[PDB]
Amino acid sequence: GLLNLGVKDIGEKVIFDGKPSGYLGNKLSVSVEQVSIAKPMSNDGVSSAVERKVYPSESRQRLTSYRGKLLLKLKWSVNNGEENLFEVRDCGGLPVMLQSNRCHL
Amino acid sequence: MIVPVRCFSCGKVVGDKWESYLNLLQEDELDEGTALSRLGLKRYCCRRMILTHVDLIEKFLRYNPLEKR
Amino acid sequence: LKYICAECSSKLSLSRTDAVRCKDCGHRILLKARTKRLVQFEAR
Ligand SMILES: [Zn+2]
Ligand SMILES: [Zn+2]
Repeated sequence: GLLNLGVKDIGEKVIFDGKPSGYLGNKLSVSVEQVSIAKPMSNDGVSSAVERKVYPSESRQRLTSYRGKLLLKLKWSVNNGEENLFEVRDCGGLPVMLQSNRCHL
Repeated sequence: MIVPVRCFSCGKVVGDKWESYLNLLQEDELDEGTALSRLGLKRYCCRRMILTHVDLIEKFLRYNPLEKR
Repeated sequence: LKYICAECSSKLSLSRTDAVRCKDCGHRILLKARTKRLVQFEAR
């Protein structure tokens, strides 16, 4: 996908901390290697269990947006692979568009 | 939407002829002109009313808020 | 019995300090039902 190619070609952004470690202490290399958008779903409050399915008719009637969750896994890399800390972080509801592959129609 | 009761130009009642026109088209292999002639629509003002009707009411009725889908 | 759910079309009613949601499903949109009331018109 274009999103995956974009995060792959973004590269890794690196920072240092002062903890005497030739340059400055340990190294942090934060990057993203997977961006995934899911079809819109409704939590129905806090019930959860099997998530409900939202539809554009519901979005239009509610006068809200029709958005699906956006997922990113951060490659928290310390000292160039010495210790990697993967973690999937949600980034709010990305407005998805109708009749697309990430839509319920 | 639903078939107009009266022809606009003159005033002839064509609201009782849409179902008859559809039956004449479906059951018998009648052309539109022959069906309109059999229905009794001689003027083209009356003929157009039933010949060019769309009947969007059937499409509108598929969205019923008072019955489970 | 003055409301209709917007997804399962089941008639219901609401009260004070009552959740605005269907009693048969989780939908939170309730169309108001049309009741019997005189509405004078003109055939013009
Ligand atoms: Zn006429
Ligand atoms: Zn319901």
